[PDB]
Amino acid sequence: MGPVWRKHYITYRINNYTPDMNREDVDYAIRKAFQVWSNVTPLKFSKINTGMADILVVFARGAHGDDHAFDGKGGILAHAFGPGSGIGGDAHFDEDEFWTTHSGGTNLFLTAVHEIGHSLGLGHSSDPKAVMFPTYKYVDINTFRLSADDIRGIQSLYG
Ligand SMILES: COc1ccc(-c2ccc(S(=O)(=O)c3ccccc3[C@H](CCC(=O)O)C(=O)O)cc2)cc1
Ligand SMILES: [Ca+2]
Ligand SMILES: [Ca+2]
Ligand SMILES: [Ca+2]
Ligand SMILES: [Zn+2]
Ligand SMILES: [Zn+2]
Repeated sequence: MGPVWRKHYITYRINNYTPDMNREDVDYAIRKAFQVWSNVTPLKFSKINTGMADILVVFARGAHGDDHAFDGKGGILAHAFGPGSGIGGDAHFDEDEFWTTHSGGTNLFLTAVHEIGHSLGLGHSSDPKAVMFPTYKYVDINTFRLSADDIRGIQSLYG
């Protein structure tokens, strides 16, 4: 068990917004993605608009100031750092993707659920039904649900 947040109230901040989507749909997708994990743990997530948040959400392209460049359209979608100070927790989404609320392009909500998993300390699962499986695939977002493996993983860290 590597790093974990040692506190229940976690803050996030949207550094910048992708032009691919309506602003309120970015807010909603990110908020919903946090709720997925707060529904199975004692963690509480609050959006802040100024100051240092635990989890900074960034849309960036190519080389963006960390040692982990993005690759243009396709390939890598996003990445996140495990719990820690500074860049720890932060979630970066490749702006060269086309982010959406639906099945077109790459679904922001689903990607965010996977990346926040990493921000909370989760690795990857070998279970293709898990949100933490290392392969993106679209599933109807209105019906989405964590797998038993994802729940066991997060509860092993927090509950
Ligand atoms: C079920 O919903 C899901 C949604 C998204 C994903 C998902 C799958 C792949 C990526 S990915 O970006 O194609 C990817 C691919 C291979 C290894 C690692 C990754 C990234 C990290 C990329 C980096 O180091 O810069 C990751 O796992 O977070 C991102 C997100 C998986 C499942
Ligand atoms: Ca951080
Ligand atoms: Ca890419
Ligand atoms: Ca884009
Ligand atoms: Zn990055
Ligand atoms: Zn991953």
